[PDB]
Order: sequence, then structure tokens, then C-alpha cells
Amino acid sequence: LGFLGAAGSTMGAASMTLTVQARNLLSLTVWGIKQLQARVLAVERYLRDQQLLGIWGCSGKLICCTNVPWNSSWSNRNLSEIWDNMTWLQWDKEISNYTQIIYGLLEESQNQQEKNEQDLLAL
Amino acid sequence: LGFLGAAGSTMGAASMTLTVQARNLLSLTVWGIKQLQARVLAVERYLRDQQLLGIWGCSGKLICCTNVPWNSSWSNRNLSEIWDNMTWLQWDKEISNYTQIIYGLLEESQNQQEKNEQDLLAL
Amino acid sequence: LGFLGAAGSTMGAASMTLTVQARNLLSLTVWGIKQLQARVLAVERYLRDQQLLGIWGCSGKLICCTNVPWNSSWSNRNLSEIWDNMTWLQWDKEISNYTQIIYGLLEESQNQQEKNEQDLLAL
Amino acid sequence: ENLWVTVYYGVPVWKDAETTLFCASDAKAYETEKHNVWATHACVPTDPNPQEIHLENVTEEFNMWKNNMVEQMHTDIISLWDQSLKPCVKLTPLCVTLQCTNVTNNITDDMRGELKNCSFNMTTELRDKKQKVYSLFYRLDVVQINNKEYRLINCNTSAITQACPKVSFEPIPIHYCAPAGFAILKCKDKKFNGTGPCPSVSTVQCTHGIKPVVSTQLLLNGSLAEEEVMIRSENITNNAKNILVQFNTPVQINCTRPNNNTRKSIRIGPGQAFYATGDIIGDIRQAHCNVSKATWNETLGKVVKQLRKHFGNNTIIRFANSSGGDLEVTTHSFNCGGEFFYCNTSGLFNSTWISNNDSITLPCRIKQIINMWQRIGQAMYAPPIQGVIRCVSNITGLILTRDGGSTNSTTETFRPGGGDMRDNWRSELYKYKVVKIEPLGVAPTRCKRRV
Amino acid sequence: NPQEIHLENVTEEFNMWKNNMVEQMHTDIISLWDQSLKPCVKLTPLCV
Ligand SMILES: *[C@@H]1O[C@H](CO)[C@@H](O[C@@H]2O[C@H](CO)[C@@H](O[C@@H]3O[C@H](CO[C@H]4O[C@H](CO)[C@@H](O)[C@H](O)[C@@H]4O)[C@@H](O)[C@H](O[C@H]4O[C@H](CO)[C@@H](O)[C@H](O)[C@@H]4O)[C@@H]3O)[C@H](O)[C@H]2NC(C)=O)[C@H](O)[C@H]1NC(C)=O
Ligand SMILES: COc1cnc(-n2cnc(C)n2)c2[nH]cc(C(=O)C(=O)N3CCN(C(=O)c4ccccc4)CC3)c12
Ligand SMILES: *[C@@H]1O[C@H](CO)[C@@H](O[C@@H]2O[C@H](CO)[C@@H](O)[C@H](O)[C@H]2NC(C)=O)[C@H](O)[C@H]1NC(C)=O
Ligand SMILES: *[C@@H]1O[C@H](CO)[C@@H](O[C@@H]2O[C@H](CO)[C@@H](O)[C@H](O)[C@H]2NC(C)=O)[C@H](O)[C@H]1NC(C)=O
Ligand SMILES: *[C@@H]1O[C@H](CO)[C@@H](O[C@@H]2O[C@H](CO)[C@@H](O)[C@H](O)[C@H]2NC(C)=O)[C@H](O)[C@H]1NC(C)=O
Ligand SMILES: *[C@@H]1O[C@H](CO)[C@@H](O[C@@H]2O[C@H](CO)[C@@H](O)[C@H](O)[C@H]2NC(C)=O)[C@H](O)[C@H]1NC(C)=O
Ligand SMILES: *[C@@H]1O[C@H](CO)[C@@H](O[C@@H]2O[C@H](CO)[C@@H](O)[C@H](O)[C@H]2NC(C)=O)[C@H](O)[C@H]1NC(C)=O
Ligand SMILES: *[C@@H]1O[C@H](CO)[C@@H](O[C@@H]2O[C@H](CO)[C@@H](O)[C@H](O)[C@H]2NC(C)=O)[C@H](O)[C@H]1NC(C)=O
Ligand SMILES: *[C@@H]1O[C@H](CO)[C@@H](O[C@@H]2O[C@H](CO)[C@@H](O)[C@H](O)[C@H]2NC(C)=O)[C@H](O)[C@H]1NC(C)=O
Ligand SMILES: *[C@@H]1O[C@H](CO)[C@@H](O[C@@H]2O[C@H](CO)[C@@H](O)[C@H](O)[C@H]2NC(C)=O)[C@H](O)[C@H]1NC(C)=O
Ligand SMILES: *[C@@H]1O[C@H](CO)[C@@H](O[C@@H]2O[C@H](CO)[C@@H](O)[C@H](O)[C@H]2NC(C)=O)[C@H](O)[C@H]1NC(C)=O
Ligand SMILES: *[C@@H]1O[C@H](CO)[C@@H](O)[C@H](O)[C@H]1NC(C)=O
Ligand SMILES: *[C@@H]1O[C@H](CO)[C@@H](O)[C@H](O)[C@H]1NC(C)=O
Ligand SMILES: *[C@@H]1O[C@H](CO)[C@@H](O)[C@H](O)[C@H]1NC(C)=O
Ligand SMILES: *[C@@H]1O[C@H](CO)[C@@H](O)[C@H](O)[C@H]1NC(C)=O
Ligand SMILES: *[C@@H]1O[C@H](CO)[C@@H](O)[C@H](O)[C@H]1NC(C)=O
Ligand SMILES: *[C@@H]1O[C@H](CO)[C@@H](O)[C@H](O)[C@H]1NC(C)=O
Ligand SMILES: *[C@@H]1O[C@H](CO)[C@@H](O)[C@H](O)[C@H]1NC(C)=O
Ligand SMILES: *[C@@H]1O[C@H](CO)[C@@H](O)[C@H](O)[C@H]1NC(C)=O
Ligand SMILES: *[C@@H]1O[C@H](CO)[C@@H](O)[C@H](O)[C@H]1NC(C)=O
Ligand SMILES: *[C@@H]1O[C@H](CO)[C@@H](O)[C@H](O)[C@H]1NC(C)=O
Ligand SMILES: *[C@@H]1O[C@H](CO)[C@@H](O)[C@H](O)[C@H]1NC(C)=O
Ligand SMILES: *[C@@H]1O[C@H](CO)[C@@H](O)[C@H](O)[C@H]1NC(C)=O
Repeated sequence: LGFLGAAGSTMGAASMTLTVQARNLLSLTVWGIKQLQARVLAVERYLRDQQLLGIWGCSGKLICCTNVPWNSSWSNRNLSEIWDNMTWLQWDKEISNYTQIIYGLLEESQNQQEKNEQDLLAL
Repeated sequence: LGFLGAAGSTMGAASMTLTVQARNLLSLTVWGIKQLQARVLAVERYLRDQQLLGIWGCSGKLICCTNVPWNSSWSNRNLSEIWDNMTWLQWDKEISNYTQIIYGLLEESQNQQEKNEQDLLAL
Repeated sequence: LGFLGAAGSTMGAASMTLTVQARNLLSLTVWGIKQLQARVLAVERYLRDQQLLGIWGCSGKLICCTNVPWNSSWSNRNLSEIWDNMTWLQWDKEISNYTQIIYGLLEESQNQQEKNEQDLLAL
Repeated sequence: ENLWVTVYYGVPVWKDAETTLFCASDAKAYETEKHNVWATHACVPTDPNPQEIHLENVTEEFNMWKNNMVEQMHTDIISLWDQSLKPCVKLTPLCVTLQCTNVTNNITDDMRGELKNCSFNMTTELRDKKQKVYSLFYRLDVVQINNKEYRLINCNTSAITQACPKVSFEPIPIHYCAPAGFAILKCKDKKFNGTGPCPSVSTVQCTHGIKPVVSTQLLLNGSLAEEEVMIRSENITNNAKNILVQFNTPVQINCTRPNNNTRKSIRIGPGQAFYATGDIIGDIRQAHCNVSKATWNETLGKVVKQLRKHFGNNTIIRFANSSGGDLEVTTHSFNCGGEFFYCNTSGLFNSTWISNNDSITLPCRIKQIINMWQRIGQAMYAPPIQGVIRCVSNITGLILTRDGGSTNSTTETFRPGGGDMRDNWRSELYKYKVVKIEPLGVAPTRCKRRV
Repeated sequence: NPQEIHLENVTEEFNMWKNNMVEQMHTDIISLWDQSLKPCVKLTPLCV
């Protein structure tokens, strides 16, 4: 329990405690200058993944299931040795080569069911 | 009509005019310093209830119906003496003892139909 | 391809490339002062149309279809001379007289299917 | 068999990342005020009860010598002193020649000039007329030029700026907090030497209270080791590297300025007052710090036991007094209630250790013109304190140094040493690492978005 | 043209002597005079 408490837990056990971390990421002298750039730096960094999480369609969600397959060349592991065996940090270090590829597939596949649903709305 | 115009109206009559208030909450000399902390203080205060309103699932809504009951020990009033009788300020003062309890139930109950819907998506 | 690349394309051909523009709008000396107001001015200007795009119900979308008709007195053109013939800048210049009218109909018509759906949830 | 990418938000993963930490000061102006050279008013209120989360299963790696939490606190205190010394008097008019005479002379002692009675010309009120004023100066701040004539030690190399007499110099604990989206990792190890894995980590919003007290040769009012004396050096085989000891039990050091001084005002210009020393009411005594002879003796045998873990179980370890340098590096200099002492710490480090109530009085002396440390052509004049100074504090460590010759020799000499207040901040912040939290993740889950 | 909305059926309580709108305008004008008197002449040479 607590912010980052499930940091050393396997991937599966740390997915139950997402709202602990998600609700903590937002919260003119020498002190005033460095207290004012801490506020600015904390809203622009929080809005950076809110925009990203919105071009993927997972706007107000902590877990969102997408329409892009795994390709099995990004990680050829089981669904059991990934979710109970590897922590989130290990998984990130392993899959860091293909995040910029998976991230670009997540938004090019969302503005494709946004026009397909826009075409289906006229019928 | 107008920002806060339905302030003295009963709870029921002031729920029809939500978009008036909701659309108004966002909008280096001695003047420049205090004009610059008015902008910063107004986006960080607006993002504080957008994040809160998002861990509850009511992301882009002005009225959102939740899956948590009222418990009848938070307020044992009718549904008619609450919605036409008490203004929003009166209701807030009366229910201020249990907001931190209701707020903590609203997000623990949203990341429970977010995993139930994630489990239901595989079947 | 690229930010604003489809600026001279007709309205129809520039609607396929929305995610290029949408993903680019966020991104104490004399240099420090003017680098700090560029960040502040760029998060507030981004939150002005996120809030607007949310009172209309199109929170996490790049194309949102609404429940308000066109009225045919705003522009009596075809659906083919508008979507393949006029660029977005031409359309904006032509329809600039009624944007503040269409914008106010988009939110008064969204907090009317937000109470209709709120009334339908009790039945 | 087929899987789909699902994004998670709020997954626990972090990276080391230097950022701009800010303030939390518990001791805000408790209806008492007296603004100081630091946080007080401007530092954000601190939590009544801070949250500490013990990250189980997790073994982080700390390096106390590549910490950017102390390279940022170093410049946060050079600029807290600059911003408080800009809005008050500049003592440029006091570069006159002084006609100093010994206060005692044939009064007491060997005719020592510990105090000089200097009279000079100054322009009071009108810029034409200049009347003859006088003040009491210490022998450490007047340089004879040749009842001879003197001059201030500083004003051929640095510019003096009298410290504003309303700000207080008493350090107030400071908590260094991190913005949202960052966290500070605390090593909860009891035997931590600032480098290597820490298998018992913790997460805190911001550090404990850190008094910004700067001293040399001895770390006063600091934090103590939980279990044993801890020796920490950047490169324990380099003589040019300082050694930071940390006491498990404090050694109390009392000292005073028993002279009942009296501040007097001299007008150096229109709307500008020079706060000199009028006279001394009573006997003229000497300042001094007191340390228990037995408590120091046993605490110095705990240090030599740990120094034997790095320098051979069978070796003779002897301490010696500082070799050379400024008066702040060769003497234990601190700041006791707005008065800067430079104590002669030669009776402490006068031992020799082979492998198998009484007090020590250290004759401190006072300085009034203070130069800035990592060096600039700048100085500060500290106006006299009217009264009798008496403060007691804890010694919580040492800053030692080794001398070359440990190639054939079977002995080690450990002269004390300070002068770099970056080694003052890392005797407190050694166990803190700032990390940044990355909350987005992807993972195959066999979900599928409903079309 | 400023907007003024009349809150009907609302009765607030005012205390003109615990207002912080005037304890903030007080220091906004002491520091508007300071910032305009720093960049010009200091008549120290006129103490003859
Ligand atoms: C290591 O840490 C210890 C404790 O944290 C410090 O000890 C403090 O030392 C300072 C400086 O001497 C003390 O402050 C001074 O105290 C004098 C006597 O204290 C009386 O008053 C206080 C406050 O009412 C009482 O709590 C106390 O019991 C005594 O009755 C005062 O006479 C001094 O007043 C002068 O300075 C203040 C502030 O500048 C002015 O407002 C006054 O008008 C007057 O000019 C001064 O307040 C402090 O009390 C000590 N605390 C303790 C717990 O002993 C060490 O100084 C510190 N050492 C180092 C090197 O940092
Ligand atoms: C006194 O040193 C300055 C003198 N003068 C100035 N300035 C003059 N004009 C301007 C604009 N600044 C200074 N600014 C920053 C200064 C510092 O932080 C600084 O070096 N120390 C502050 C802390 N410390 C002591 O307490 C001290 C402690 C034990 C023994 C002796 C002295 C060490 C040195 C500074
Ligand atoms: C420092 O020297 C000054 C002289 O400049 C002394 O002041 C004189 O003191 C005597 C005896 O108290 C008086 O009779 C004179 O009238 C004083 N003259 C002035 C101009 O003040 C002062 O007493 C000396 N102070 C110390 C501590 O020795
Ligand atoms: C302060 O200035 C006065 C003069 O205003 C100096 O007194 C003079 O000293 C010279 C020494 O050669 C004599 O010739 C003058 O007759 C003196 N004038 C007097 C006494 O009015 C005095 O020495 C100066 N003191 C300093 C510089 O400390
Ligand atoms: C300012 O004056 C002091 C004192 O006269 C100078 O320091 C002296 O330097 C000489 C040079 O060899 C030494 O012999 C003296 O021992 C020094 N004095 C003391 C008290 O240590 C200093 O160099 C001058 N500043 C300059 C020239 O920039
Ligand atoms: C000097 O050290 C003593 C410890 O010997 C400090 O007194 C302790 O203070 C802590 C909290 O600060 C208490 O939990 C202990 O119970 C105290 N012990 C005793 C024996 O008093 C004292 O505050 C220190 N003084 C300083 C740092 O100025
Ligand atoms: C230091 O000297 C001052 C004198 O300047 C003392 O203050 C005097 O104290 C006595 C009795 O305590 C009073 O009768 C006087 O009226 C005081 N005079 C002034 C000018 O305040 C002070 O008490 C002395 N301090 C110590 C510790 O002896
Ligand atoms: C430093 O001063 C403190 C008091 O400020 C001394 O503590 C006293 O120690 C004696 C032991 O002889 C006790 O009887 C007293 O009760 C103590 N007083 C307090 C207030 O705790 C301490 O002994 C002094 N130490 C040195 C080395 O001078
Ligand atoms: C450290 O102590 C030693 C001896 O205890 C001091 O050595 C003296 O150094 C001076 C040079 O300035 C010589 O003239 C003396 O003959 C030395 N004395 C002895 C007994 O050898 C040294 O001055 C002390 N230094 C400090 C900083 O305390
Ligand atoms: C600090 O104290 C030491 C010893 O208490 C002093 O050392 C003296 O140094 C002189 C010459 O440097 C010798 O003639 C004496 O014999 C030494 N005394 C002892 C007891 O060894 C030292 O001078 C003092 N001051 C400094 C600056 O070191
Ligand atoms: C360090 O300690 C030694 C002994 O503990 C001191 O030796 C002194 O040497 C002189 C030589 O003239 C003798 O007269 C003294 O009697 C010795 N002291 C004792 C206690 O016997 C030495 O002076 C000390 N050095 C310093 C700098 O304190
Ligand atoms: C899967 O990944 C490989 C690796 O680059 C890539 O060549 C391929 O286009 C991707 N898509 C499919 C369907 O395999
Ligand atoms: C993957 O899961 C299957 C399911 O039984 C198991 O037989 C197989 O050994 C697993 N693979 C690994 C590498 O654990
Ligand atoms: C309702 O509120 C009471 C009051 O504390 C609490 O004890 C109880 O757990 C809540 N839930 C239910 C179902 O009553
Ligand atoms: C609550 O509503 C019912 C509905 O008829 C009514 O009978 C009852 O008197 C109401 N209670 C109060 C306290 O008004
Ligand atoms: C501009 O005109 C040329 C010629 O017809 C056409 O090929 C081109 O597509 C037009 N502009 C854009 C952005 O397509
Ligand atoms: C359409 O636009 C006209 C032009 O102002 C307006 O009078 C009318 O109310 C609008 N609505 C309909 C249904 O025509
Ligand atoms: C509008 O579209 C119809 C569809 O065939 C076409 O007949 C008509 O000419 C078009 N009008 C204009 C102005 O292009
Ligand atoms: C830490 O590792 C131990 C090893 O067995 C395990 O029991 C424990 O569950 C791990 N930590 C957590 C939070 O699960
Ligand atoms: C003051 O005392 C020192 C001690 O050596 C002496 O050199 C100096 O000449 C004395 N000055 C006066 C004015 O007596
Ligand atoms: C006490 O000091 C003496 C020398 O002064 C030393 O020989 C002895 O080892 C010390 N005792 C302890 C317990 O450190
Ligand atoms: C003690 O001496 C032994 C010699 O056998 C040495 O190995 C060890 O490092 C020394 N220090 C200890 C044991 O703490
Ligand atoms: C205040 O009371 C009057 C009198 O009944 C009523 O007409 C009015 O609606 C009330 N306030 C509001 C905001 O409606």
C-alpha cells in the first residue's frame, strides 16, 4: 500500500493498485522562483500523457484494451511468465526497443476506427 | 441566468444551469508577476477536479451517475426535500462530514468495474 | 505529410491527417523569462479547446458527430462542393459569421441529452 | 493464443532524474518572526505528518558522491545569502586609515592586542564636514600599514557589505520537497556508506529537517549514525579526498563570548548606519569552547576502531592538528548566534593509537569581516551582538584528511579539515535519491476493444 | 462592458474591516512606487 508500494511486485499484482499512482501525479525570491517552476513543470508533464492517452482513445481510463495485436516479435513470452514473474520495471527495460513502434501503432489504429465508426454512423 | 445566478435556487432548479458555471472555471513587473501567478494558479486548480472527475469515470460529463449507493447514514432525507428545498450550499454544509468517504468510494468502485469490464472483454 | 502539410488540400483530403496536427499542439534571465511564458501560454491555450471540446461531449475524439442540424442558412452548399473543393481555411472564412452561434448550440444540445440520458437511467 | 496491446496508467516504474526541489519549512513564523537568511516566510508549509512508504522487494543503488541533491542545495544557499546581503549597507566609506591603540596595553596579560581601539575620520551628516569617530576592532580585522595606523583586512581585495541587523542567523530546519510526478528514495539501511546497493529502500515526499549550519573540522547539530561510527570517503585510498565521520552519539560542545559588548551606531551617510562596538562592560575575557575530556576520549576511540577497518587491523593511527590554509580551514569555525568563532582545535586532535568532571577548553577568537568561501572578491561585516553569547551544540561528525607517506610507513596521520561546504550538505543528504515516475505502460493481455 | 449578475434570494455577510482586498492593494501600491523610484537619480551628493 502507498505510492509506489507495489514497485517490486510482479506485473500482475501491481495492476490492482493503479489508482494509487495515478492520483498522485498531479497533486519571487529564490524560493519563489523554484517553487513556481515546480508547479509549471508538474502540469505540463501531467498533460503530456493525458494528450497521449487521448489520441489512443483511453481518455478517462487506467486500463484500456486496444485493437492492435502484439506481433510476437516484440516479446515472445507466455502470458503467465509476463504477468506473474516480471515486474513492471523489468518489462519496461525489455520492451523499451519497441515502445516508439507500439506507440505509433496505437494512434494510427485509433484514427482508423474513428473514421470507420464515422462512416458507420451514416448508415 | 449568469455565472452563479442560480446560487439561491433549490438543488433541483440549479442542476439545469450547470454549463453556465462549468464553462467559466478556466477562461515581469509587480503587475506582470501577479498576472502570471493568476494564470498558473487557474490551470492547476482546474486540472485538480478534472483528474478527480476522471478517476471516477465522469471524464467529459457534467452529470455522471455512479455505481455506489447512498448508505442512508450520510443523509436520511427524502428525494424531494433534498432536490426541492435545500440549495447546493446547504447540502454541501450538511454532507461535508462524508465527502472524503464518498470520494474514496467513487474511485475504489470505478477501478472495480474497470477490471470487471477488462475481464469481460476476454470472454 | 507533416505538421500542416495538408493545408492546401481540399477539406476531404485533410480530414485523414488530423492526428498529425492534434499531436503537435502541446509538445530567470531574459531568456528564462521568455522561455517560461512560452510554456505557460502553451498549456493554457491547449486547455481552452479541451474544455470546449468537452462541454460538447467530444472529449477524447478527433472527429465527433453531434446532434445539431446544419440549418442550411449557415451554408447552403452541397456535401460535395464543401468536402472536395474548399480547403479548411476557405470554409472557416466562409462560416466565421455563425461559429459563435454553432458553438452555443453544440453545448446547449449536449446538456439536453445529458439530462435525457440521466432521466432514462432511472427507468 | 493471440494477444492485444493494452495500455496501463499508473504503473510503478521510475528513473533517476535531477529536477528543481523546493521548500517545506515546518517552523514558519510562529508568531515570533525575526526573518533570517533562509526559508522562514517563503518556504512552503510542511505536512504535519509526512508519509513514508517502504518499497518492499526493491534494491536500489546509491552513490553518495554523484548526488545532484547536494549540488543544488549548494547553490540554493549561496544565493540565499546573496539575496539577503544586497539590500543593506555597503561599508565602502570605511577604507580610511585607523589610528588603533591596544585596549589593554599595560592593563593585563602580556600586552596582547586581541582588541584594538581605532579612531578614524568620517563624514557624518554633511559630505563636507567629517568628525572623528571611533570603534573597537579585533586584531583579526586590522592590517598595519607601513599608535600606528591600521586598515581593515579586507578593503584592498574585497568589497564589504554590512549584514542587515534585523535578519537572524539561527538555522531553521529545511525540508527539500520534490514536485508532483517525482519521488525521493530514502535508504533505510542502518550501516549505509553512501555507495552500493541498498536492499531496504523507502519512498518519501521530501527529506527530513536539514539545518543549513556551515562549519569546518566538525559537523555541529547534524544527524547521527543509528548504530556505529560511519566513515565515508569518495576514494578512501586518495589523500586529496576528505573523510566524513559520523558519530552515533553526540559530543556536546559549550562555548561563549563572555564579554558584555555594546553596539553603537555610526552614520556613514544619509540614511545609513554603521553598527560598531562602543565598549565592554566588565572584565575583558576570552572566548572558548568546552568539550568533555572523557566523552571526547571514548568517541575518538570509536573512530579509530572503524578507521582500522580501512587501514589494516594492526596499524598505529594518530591524529594531528590542521597543517595550513585560511583561518576557517585550520580552525574549527562556526557561527554561534550571529558571531563567528574560529576555535583552536589543537587539544582535540593530539593523540596516538596503537593496536592493544574534566573538560577541554578551546581558545576561540572572533572575526567580524567574513569572506565567501569558494572565493569571490566579496566579504560580509557582521555587526556586533549586544550581550553575552552562550550557545551549546552537538558534534555529530568530523571532516578528516590524510597525508602522503602511507606507502612504506606503518602509521597514519589524520589532520582535520574543512572549507568546502559542499561536504556539509552531503553529510545530511547522503541517503536521498530523486527519481522520476513513468506511469505509462503497455503489455499483451488478450483484451480486445469492442467495435 | 463588464458583466454583473444579480444573485437573487442570496444573502451574504460582509465585514469591511477584515477585508483582504485592501491589505493586498496596500502593498500593491507601496511596491508600485518602489519599482518606479529605483531607476533614477539618488540625491546623495546634495548633503552639502
Ligand atoms: C545547535 O542547535 C542548538 C539548539 O537547536 C542551538 O542553540 C540555540 O542557540 C541560539 C543562539 O544562541 C539560541 O537563541 C538565543 O537564545 C538566547 C537565550 O535563549 C532564551 O530565549 C529563548 C527564546 O525565548 C528561550 O527559548 C530560552 O529558553 C532562553 O530563555 C536569546 O537571548 C537570544 O535572543 C537574541 O536573539 C534573538 C534572535 O536573533 C532576538 O530576537 C533577541 O531579541 C535576542 O537579540 C537567542 O534567541 C537558542 O535559544 C538555542 N536553542 C537551544 C534549544 O538551546 C545552537 O546555537 C546550535 N549551534 C549551531 C552552531 O548552529
Ligand atoms: C560570508 O560570506 C559571504 C559574504 N558576502 C556575501 N555577499 C556579499 N555581497 C553579496 C551580494 N554577497 C556572500 N554571499 C554568499 C555568501 C555565502 O554564502 C558564503 O560564502 N558563506 C556563508 C556560510 N558560511 C558561514 O556561515 C561561515 C561558517 C563558518 C565559518 C565562517 C563562516 C560560509 C560562507 C557570502
Ligand atoms: C577608546 O579610545 C577612546 C578615545 O578615542 C576613549 O574615549 C575616551 O575615554 C575617556 C575615558 O573614558 C574619556 O575621558 C574621553 O572623553 C573619551 N573620549 C572620547 C572622544 O570618547 C575610549 O574610552 C576608549 N575605549 C576603550 C574600551 O579603551
Ligand atoms: C582626521 O582629520 C584631522 C584633520 O581634519 C587630522 O588631524 C590633523 O592631523 C594633521 C597631521 O599632520 C595635523 O597637521 C592637523 O593640524 C590636524 N588637524 C586637526 C587636529 O584639526 C587627524 O589626524 C585625522 N585622523 C585620522 C585620519 O585618523
Ligand atoms: C592586500 O593586503 C594584504 C596585506 O598587506 C596582502 O597580503 C600580504 O601579502 C604579502 C605578499 O607576500 C605577504 O607577505 C603578507 O604576509 C600578506 N599579509 C597578510 C596579513 O597575510 C594582500 O596580498 C593584498 N592584496 C592584494 C595585493 O591583492
Ligand atoms: C543534542 O543531542 C541530544 C541527544 O543526546 C538531543 O536530545 C535528544 O533529542 C531527540 C530529538 O531531537 C530526542 O528524541 C531525544 O530523546 C533527546 N535525548 C536527550 C538525551 O536529550 C539534543 O536535542 C541535541 N541538541 C541539538 C541537536 O542542538
Ligand atoms: C551587560 O551590560 C548592560 C549595560 O549596558 C546591562 O544592562 C544593565 O543591567 C543592569 C542590571 O542588570 C540595569 O540596572 C541597567 O539599567 C542595565 N543597563 C542597560 C543600559 O540596559 C546588562 O545586564 C549586562 N548583561 C550581563 C549579562 O551582565
Ligand atoms: C554544557 O552545558 C550544559 C548546560 O547547558 C551542561 O549540562 C549540565 O551538566 C551538569 C553536569 O555537571 C548537570 O548537573 C546539569 O544538570 C546540566 N544542565 C543541563 C541544563 O542539562 C553540560 O555539563 C555542559 N558541558 C560542558 C562540556 O561544558
Ligand atoms: C599545530 O600544533 C603544532 C605543535 O603542537 C604547531 O607547530 C608549531 O608551528 C610553528 C610554526 O608556525 C612553529 O614555530 C612551532 O615551533 C611549532 N610547534 C611545535 C611544538 O613544533 C602548529 O602551529 C599548530 N597548528 C595549528 C593550526 O594548530
Ligand atoms: C593553538 O594551540 C596550540 C597548542 O595549544 C598552539 O601551539 C603552540 O605553537 C607555538 C608556535 O607555533 C609553540 O611555540 C607552542 O609551544 C605551541 N603550544 C603547544 C601547547 O604545543 C598554537 O600556537 C595555537 N594557535 C594556532 C593558530 O595554532
Ligand atoms: C599533546 O599532548 C602531549 C601529552 O599528552 C603534550 O605534551 C606536553 O609536552 C610539554 C613539553 O614541554 C610538557 O611540558 C607538557 O607537560 C606535556 N603535556 C602533558 C599533558 O604532559 C602536548 O603539549 C600536547 N600538544 C598540544 C598541542 O596540546
Ligand atoms: C510485426 O513486426 C515485424 C518486425 O519488424 C514487422 O516486420 C511486421 O510488419 C509486423 N506486423 C506483422 C503483422 O507481423
Ligand atoms: C506457457 O504456458 C503453458 C501453459 O501450460 C506451459 O505449458 C508452458 O510451459 C509455458 N511456457 C513457459 C516458457 O513457461
Ligand atoms: C454505510 O455507512 C456506515 C457508517 O459508517 C458504514 O459502517 C457501512 O460500512 C457503510 N456501508 C453499508 C453497506 O452500510
Ligand atoms: C417523503 O416523500 C413521501 C412521498 O409521498 C411523503 O409521504 C413523505 O411525507 C416525505 N417525507 C418528508 C419528511 O417530507
Ligand atoms: C495543388 O494542386 C496540384 C495540381 O492539381 C495537386 O496535385 C495538389 O494535390 C494540390 N495540393 C495538395 C496539397 O494536394
Ligand atoms: C435556423 O437559422 C435561422 C437563421 O437565424 C434561425 O432563425 C432559426 O431559428 C434556425 N433554426 C431553424 C430550425 O431554422
Ligand atoms: C450537388 O450534388 C448533386 C448530386 O448529383 C448534383 O446534381 C448537383 O449539381 C450538385 N450541386 C452543385 C452546385 O454542384
Ligand atoms: C518480496 O519477495 C518475497 C520473497 O518470497 C515475497 O514473499 C514477497 O511477496 C515479495 N514482496 C511482495 C510485495 O510481494
Ligand atoms: C599593541 O600590542 C602589540 C603586541 O606586540 C604591540 O606590538 C603594539 O605595538 C601595541 N600597540 C600599542 C599602540 O601599544
Ligand atoms: C583515553 O585517553 C587516553 C589518552 O589520553 C587513551 O590512551 C585511552 O585509550 C582513552 N580511552 C578510551 C576508552 O578511548
Ligand atoms: C581484523 O584483522 C583481520 C586479520 O586476520 C583482518 O582480516 C580484518 O580485516 C581486520 N578487521 C576486522 C576483522 O574488522
Ligand atoms: C427567492 O424567493 C422568491 C420568493 O418565493 C422566489 O421567487 C425566488 O425564485 C427565490 N430565488 C430564486 C433564485 O429563485
